[PDB]
Amino acid sequence: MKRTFQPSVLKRNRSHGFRARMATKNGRQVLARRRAKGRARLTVS
Amino acid sequence: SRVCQVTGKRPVTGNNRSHALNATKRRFLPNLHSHRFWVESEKRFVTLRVSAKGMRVIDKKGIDTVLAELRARGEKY
Amino acid sequence: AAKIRRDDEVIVLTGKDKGKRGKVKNVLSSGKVIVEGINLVKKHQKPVPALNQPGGIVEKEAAIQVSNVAIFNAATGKADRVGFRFEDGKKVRFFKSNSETI
Amino acid sequence: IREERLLKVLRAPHVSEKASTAMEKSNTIVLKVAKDATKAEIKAAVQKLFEVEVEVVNTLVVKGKVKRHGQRIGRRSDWKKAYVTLKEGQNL
Amino acid sequence: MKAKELREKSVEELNTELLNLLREQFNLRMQAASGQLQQSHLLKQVRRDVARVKTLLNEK
RNA sequence: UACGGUGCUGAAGCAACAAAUGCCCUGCUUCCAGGAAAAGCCUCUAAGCAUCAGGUAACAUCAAAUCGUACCCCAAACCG
RNA sequence: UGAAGGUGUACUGUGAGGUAUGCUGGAGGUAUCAGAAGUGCGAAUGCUGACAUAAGUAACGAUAAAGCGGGUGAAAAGCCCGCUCGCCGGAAGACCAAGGGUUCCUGUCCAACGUUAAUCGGGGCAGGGUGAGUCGACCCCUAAGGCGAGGCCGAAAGGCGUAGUCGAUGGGAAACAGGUUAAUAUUCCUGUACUUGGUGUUACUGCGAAGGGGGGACGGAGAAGGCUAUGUUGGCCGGGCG
RNA sequence: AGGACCGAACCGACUAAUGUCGAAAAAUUAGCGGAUGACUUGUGGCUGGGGGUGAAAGGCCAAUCAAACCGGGAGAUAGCU
RNA sequence: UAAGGUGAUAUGAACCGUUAUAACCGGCGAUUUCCGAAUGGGGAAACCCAGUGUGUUUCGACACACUAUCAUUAACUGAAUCCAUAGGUUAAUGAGGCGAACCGGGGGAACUGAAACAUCUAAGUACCCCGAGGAAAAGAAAUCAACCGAGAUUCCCCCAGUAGCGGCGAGCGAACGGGGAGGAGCCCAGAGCCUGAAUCAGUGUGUGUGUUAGUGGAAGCGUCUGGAAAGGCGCGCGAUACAGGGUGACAGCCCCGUACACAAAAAUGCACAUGCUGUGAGCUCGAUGAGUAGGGCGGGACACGUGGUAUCCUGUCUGAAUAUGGGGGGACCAUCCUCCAAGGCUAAAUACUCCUGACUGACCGAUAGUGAACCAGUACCGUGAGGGAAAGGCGAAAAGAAC
Ligand SMILES: [K+]
Ligand SMILES: [K+]
Ligand SMILES: [K+]
Ligand SMILES: [K+]
Ligand SMILES: [K+]
Ligand SMILES: [Mg+2]
Ligand SMILES: [Mg+2]
Ligand SMILES: [Mg+2]
Ligand SMILES: [Mg+2]
Ligand SMILES: [Mg+2]
Ligand SMILES: [Mg+2]
Ligand SMILES: [Mg+2]
Ligand SMILES: [Mg+2]
Ligand SMILES: [Mg+2]
Ligand SMILES: [Mg+2]
Ligand SMILES: [Mg+2]
Ligand SMILES: [Mg+2]
Ligand SMILES: [Mg+2]
Ligand SMILES: [Mg+2]
Ligand SMILES: [Mg+2]
Ligand SMILES: [Mg+2]
Ligand SMILES: [Mg+2]
Ligand SMILES: [Mg+2]
Ligand SMILES: [Mg+2]
Ligand SMILES: [Mg+2]
Ligand SMILES: [Mg+2]
Ligand SMILES: [Mg+2]
Ligand SMILES: [Mg+2]
Ligand SMILES: [Mg+2]
Ligand SMILES: [Mg+2]
Ligand SMILES: [Mg+2]
Ligand SMILES: [Mg+2]
Ligand SMILES: [Mg+2]
Ligand SMILES: [Mg+2]
Ligand SMILES: [Mg+2]
Ligand SMILES: [Mg+2]
Ligand SMILES: [Mg+2]
Ligand SMILES: [Mg+2]
Ligand SMILES: [Mg+2]
Ligand SMILES: [Mg+2]
Ligand SMILES: [Mg+2]
Ligand SMILES: [Mg+2]
Ligand SMILES: [Mg+2]
Ligand SMILES: [Mg+2]
Ligand SMILES: [Mg+2]
Ligand SMILES: [Mg+2]
Ligand SMILES: [Mg+2]
Ligand SMILES: [Mg+2]
Ligand SMILES: [Mg+2]
Ligand SMILES: [Mg+2]
Ligand SMILES: [Mg+2]
Ligand SMILES: [Mg+2]
Ligand SMILES: [Mg+2]
Ligand SMILES: [Mg+2]
Ligand SMILES: [Mg+2]
Ligand SMILES: [Mg+2]
Ligand SMILES: [Mg+2]
Ligand SMILES: [Mg+2]
Ligand SMILES: [Mg+2]
Ligand SMILES: [Mg+2]
Ligand SMILES: [Mg+2]
Ligand SMILES: [Mg+2]
Ligand SMILES: [Mg+2]
Ligand SMILES: [Mg+2]
Ligand SMILES: [Mg+2]
Ligand SMILES: [Mg+2]
Ligand SMILES: [Mg+2]
Ligand SMILES: [Mg+2]
Ligand SMILES: [Mg+2]
Ligand SMILES: [Mg+2]
Ligand SMILES: [Mg+2]
Ligand SMILES: [Mg+2]
Ligand SMILES: [Mg+2]
Ligand SMILES: [Mg+2]
Ligand SMILES: [Mg+2]
Ligand SMILES: [Mg+2]
Ligand SMILES: [Mg+2]
Ligand SMILES: [Mg+2]
Ligand SMILES: [Mg+2]
Ligand SMILES: [Mg+2]
Ligand SMILES: [Mg+2]
Ligand SMILES: [Mg+2]
Ligand SMILES: [Mg+2]
Ligand SMILES: [Mg+2]
Ligand SMILES: [Mg+2]
Ligand SMILES: [Mg+2]
Ligand SMILES: [Mg+2]
Ligand SMILES: [Mg+2]
Ligand SMILES: [Mg+2]
Ligand SMILES: [Mg+2]
Ligand SMILES: [Mg+2]
Ligand SMILES: [Mg+2]
Ligand SMILES: [Mg+2]
Ligand SMILES: [Mg+2]
Ligand SMILES: [Mg+2]
Ligand SMILES: [Mg+2]
Ligand SMILES: [Mg+2]
Ligand SMILES: [Mg+2]
Ligand SMILES: [Mg+2]
Ligand SMILES: [Mg+2]
Ligand SMILES: [Mg+2]
Ligand SMILES: [Mg+2]
Ligand SMILES: [Mg+2]
Ligand SMILES: [Mg+2]
Ligand SMILES: [Mg+2]
Ligand SMILES: [Mg+2]
Ligand SMILES: [Mg+2]
Ligand SMILES: [Mg+2]
Ligand SMILES: [Mg+2]
Ligand SMILES: [Mg+2]
Ligand SMILES: [Mg+2]
Ligand SMILES: [Mg+2]
Ligand SMILES: [Mg+2]
Ligand SMILES: [Mg+2]
Ligand SMILES: [Mg+2]
Ligand SMILES: [Mg+2]
Ligand SMILES: [Mg+2]
Ligand SMILES: [Mg+2]
Ligand SMILES: [Mg+2]
Ligand SMILES: [Mg+2]
Ligand SMILES: [Mg+2]
Repeated sequence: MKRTFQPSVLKRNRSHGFRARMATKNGRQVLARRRAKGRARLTVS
Repeated sequence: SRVCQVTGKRPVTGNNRSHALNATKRRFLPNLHSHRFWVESEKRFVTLRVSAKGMRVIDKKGIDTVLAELRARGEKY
Repeated sequence: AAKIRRDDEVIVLTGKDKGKRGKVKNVLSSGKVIVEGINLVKKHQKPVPALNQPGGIVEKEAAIQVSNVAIFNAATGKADRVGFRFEDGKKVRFFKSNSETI
Repeated sequence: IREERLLKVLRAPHVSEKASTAMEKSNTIVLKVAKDATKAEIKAAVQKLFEVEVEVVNTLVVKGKVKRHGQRIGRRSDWKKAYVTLKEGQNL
Repeated sequence: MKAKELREKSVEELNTELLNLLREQFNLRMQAASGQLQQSHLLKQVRRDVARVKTLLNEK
């Protein structure tokens, strides 16, 4: 009966994507953490 | 930003102590203004965002002496 | 500085084939020689379609540790330890006790 | 005209049914090419290496089939195949 | 080979690169893909022999 | 006929009538709640330059690169 | 010439426990007296794993419905082909976008997966399959909005914003039938098209903007007229004489 | 002409039964209201936590709301079990 | 250095060598797709779209180079008004981002404790932000002491849970003085004779040398038991080497090693001779840091909560004297003692481990130890930030079971 997740690759990437994070101050800290934890998927792409 | 050109007076912080000593963080902004100073040497007006004490420094020394120091630090006028 | 090597008459010190002589086939990177007519293991080799397919038991010359063998002297007539020296310009090996040269 | 690099395009001649049917019955050749390799570059390569007359080159990119075994997944590499339609002077 | 290729002319050194590319590399790369080659070692040594020459034409 | 389909040949191929929520219609009538923008497209001249460069036709020739193209899509393949 | 661990037995101490030994195990163990502790668990709706219970019980996911024959194969209610029967048909049909991402198609294999069986499969394992000047994206244009040189403002981070530059859900060049593979087609092949560029010749010739003007360029409802997609009838055609 | 009328798509959710370890963490069946407008819907934007948004119920802000979620202060504190 | 190699899961294939241009390990080179500060413009990271100049070409075209913003910097142009300044082009030049703690600055909570709670505490802690460096900061007295004199900072131990502070509750809590670690001192607010002599900051350059490849590197047997000997058993035999690890059961002597002795063409990390673009000595006379010290108001820092409150920092409003002078000595004042602010630099002791080697554990031994002994920050969960598993051992050797 309709759900929270209604996927869209444009919105996904615009919202959470690498260029969306790397833009901001806190975004560049988000990546700096994932890199420190040593993850494969840094961001969705 | 609220920073005098001459003195480097910037907005320091501190408490706002009541009668009952209820501390509450506040700011102490300096008395900044825009003012046009007649530079006799170069025969033109110069705008500086100085504080009220700065004006008395410019009264004490020559505006040339202040614009010597302002140019030395790497500011603009 | 490999003491035991390719074309060398060795004798086995320890193992089921204790006191048996043979020439080395090929020493490996792991540190395990293979000597002719020594560690004969009856492998059940399967008749694989590609190439030859004998289909039966076969006595393979399995590997043995380098430390378990030793070079034969052919003078005193028993196992012997190896050294290294500089005869002329080059480096060469030699025997300990009856100190000659290979 | 662009020596050396022309040789670094054409990977292999593709073998299949669709590759066979297009040899005899439509005068073309299928072949695998380097991931870039423009339709000019492939034509120019065929015109030198195979040294035969070319009508036109059609091109498409095959995707990597995700293969798995034991435990770990494994995406195959992508690659570009080129349907090269030859002219009336042909052989291979 | 490197020592003998080091004593060669700059324009002459291209011909060997283009000879390594024209025949040899491409020919073996196709010939291997078609299934007309047991001798797969020739793919390797030629690829190194290219690199050798392409490094040796960086003298200035 | 591997019994799946391949090859061959192939007559007529009309009028009437009914008819959309399709199109003419980004039209016409009207009502007020008064109904994006900006390029391509046409046109006008500024700064310049005339034996040129440019513009208009007619023909010839060359080019049109790269990516997606399978399959599901009111669903057993998406969201639960 | 059998350690720890496991498992039994027979003694022994007031108790925590000790001692000796048959089986298993196949390599470590540790007297004594000291020293140090992650030092002893049945409970915390304790934590993790394994295994019970209800129990071979409920349920097997729409009340659209199956039946018989022949084939395949070890085996067929469920697979394949056949003849009936039934259900959807403004969908339970056929094409797109979004989103999935090989599920497509061929060969072979049923351990698991499928709420049963399985020769079948959106399951496993190999191989194959996605062809564009015209369709869509990219590209030229801009809306909402985003970013934003200088700039203004702000303890710092940063906020706003101009010139700009992005940003489609909108505007902007042109292809349709027909055929074909196991799987692609307005993309390949037969036929007939059109478009927008570049370069050369010939004959003419005032062209020229980041600038002006035109257009692009526009709501709701309503009404009628004219048409076609589409159907329907007759005619023509081939078959039929049940 | 109409926040007109009846009535499918579409939008909603009044009654009843069913279901309540469900087919389903809000549905099905039979009826039910709106259905040219204060309508509905796709795509893309903007608004962010004492903040948003709200034809106002303390409703809604990712199955969580009289102050979201994740991480940190942090082993908070517990005269209680 | 070297007789075997072509990394592993993992055999197979096809070839290179063998007293030495195989393989391997080093040093310095070349190569270094695309994204990413990303930097030609853009963008949904790993994509799209360009511009200007060079050489070539057979029309089709490629090829390599350069073009971000900003800061200091010169050059040339440049306005509203005459030169003007703003402003606009090019070359030179550095910055930009990332990484674990440590450190200096700018901001800065709350739970909690007080058996409630507002002062207070937690605490200038958590956190956020900026800026460094191998450490950083601090620093040569306008210091602190008691008529004795000490002589920059930093850290450790005391002094001392003392003196003080405090709803005088909770709590917080010094200094002087003494032991040590450690040592070090100078420039500018300028003139004479005289000048390269002390001093460092670079270049080449020397040995004592050490660092990234290394090489050598001692000495065991006969028996018995067992699948297998290092084991029991008997004589040995080396030790500047019985640290340690392997090998078919516990190895000083089978092998790796170990002490121990020697290693480097290059890249060097260094410390002394050291020619030297370049830098300034001895000594006269004279100067000795103003919108500053201090004060009024409001805050903060000092153990010190405005209190009788010294002292430092300041937002605001003010304002001295300037060596026949001024600060400090814990309200304040007078003689004595003390120092010279408002300008600067500065090594070591101290903090710290993302990281590359040794070496040790009354540390763990797969529910432990890192979340992670295993292809784990993986699978899987979540829109996202983020959360986050389970999963070790055949044997001595695959001899992994022909038929
Ligand atoms: K018609
Ligand atoms: K706390
Ligand atoms: K652009
Ligand atoms: K030795
Ligand atoms: K001064
Ligand atoms: Mg979900
Ligand atoms: Mg969005
Ligand atoms: Mg407080
Ligand atoms: Mg500046
Ligand atoms: Mg294509
Ligand atoms: Mg590939
Ligand atoms: Mg591949
Ligand atoms: Mg790959
Ligand atoms: Mg591959
Ligand atoms: Mg109309
Ligand atoms: Mg029209
Ligand atoms: Mg299709
Ligand atoms: Mg539909
Ligand atoms: Mg359908
Ligand atoms: Mg469904
Ligand atoms: Mg034990
Ligand atoms: Mg015991
Ligand atoms: Mg005991
Ligand atoms: Mg006792
Ligand atoms: Mg315990
Ligand atoms: Mg228990
Ligand atoms: Mg108990
Ligand atoms: Mg309970
Ligand atoms: Mg459990
Ligand atoms: Mg059970
Ligand atoms: Mg029952
Ligand atoms: Mg029953
Ligand atoms: Mg039942
Ligand atoms: Mg049921
Ligand atoms: Mg049923
Ligand atoms: Mg049947
Ligand atoms: Mg049935
Ligand atoms: Mg059935
Ligand atoms: Mg049937
Ligand atoms: Mg029906
Ligand atoms: Mg698959
Ligand atoms: Mg299928
Ligand atoms: Mg299949
Ligand atoms: Mg079966
Ligand atoms: Mg089954
Ligand atoms: Mg199920
Ligand atoms: Mg399948
Ligand atoms: Mg074509
Ligand atoms: Mg379109
Ligand atoms: Mg786009
Ligand atoms: Mg706007
Ligand atoms: Mg700016
Ligand atoms: Mg600029
Ligand atoms: Mg600037
Ligand atoms: Mg533009
Ligand atoms: Mg645009
Ligand atoms: Mg669109
Ligand atoms: Mg888009
Ligand atoms: Mg689009
Ligand atoms: Mg048209
Ligand atoms: Mg199809
Ligand atoms: Mg065509
Ligand atoms: Mg209208
Ligand atoms: Mg109208
Ligand atoms: Mg009829
Ligand atoms: Mg008829
Ligand atoms: Mg008839
Ligand atoms: Mg007839
Ligand atoms: Mg109505
Ligand atoms: Mg009704
Ligand atoms: Mg509602
Ligand atoms: Mg029931
Ligand atoms: Mg009804
Ligand atoms: Mg209704
Ligand atoms: Mg009604
Ligand atoms: Mg009504
Ligand atoms: Mg929306
Ligand atoms: Mg936003
Ligand atoms: Mg509302
Ligand atoms: Mg209420
Ligand atoms: Mg509620
Ligand atoms: Mg709250
Ligand atoms: Mg709450
Ligand atoms: Mg707790
Ligand atoms: Mg509490
Ligand atoms: Mg380079
Ligand atoms: Mg770029
Ligand atoms: Mg950029
Ligand atoms: Mg470049
Ligand atoms: Mg600039
Ligand atoms: Mg400038
Ligand atoms: Mg930096
Ligand atoms: Mg930074
Ligand atoms: Mg502060
Ligand atoms: Mg409090
Ligand atoms: Mg409180
Ligand atoms: Mg309490
Ligand atoms: Mg405090
Ligand atoms: Mg140090
Ligand atoms: Mg404190
Ligand atoms: Mg050695
Ligand atoms: Mg013995
Ligand atoms: Mg012995
Ligand atoms: Mg054993
Ligand atoms: Mg040396
Ligand atoms: Mg040297
Ligand atoms: Mg002074
Ligand atoms: Mg003062
Ligand atoms: Mg005072
Ligand atoms: Mg205080
Ligand atoms: Mg005083
Ligand atoms: Mg003072
Ligand atoms: Mg006093
Ligand atoms: Mg001083
Ligand atoms: Mg230092
Ligand atoms: Mg130091
Ligand atoms: Mg110990
Ligand atoms: Mg574990
Ligand atoms: Mg376990
Ligand atoms: Mg265990
Ligand atoms: Mg083992």
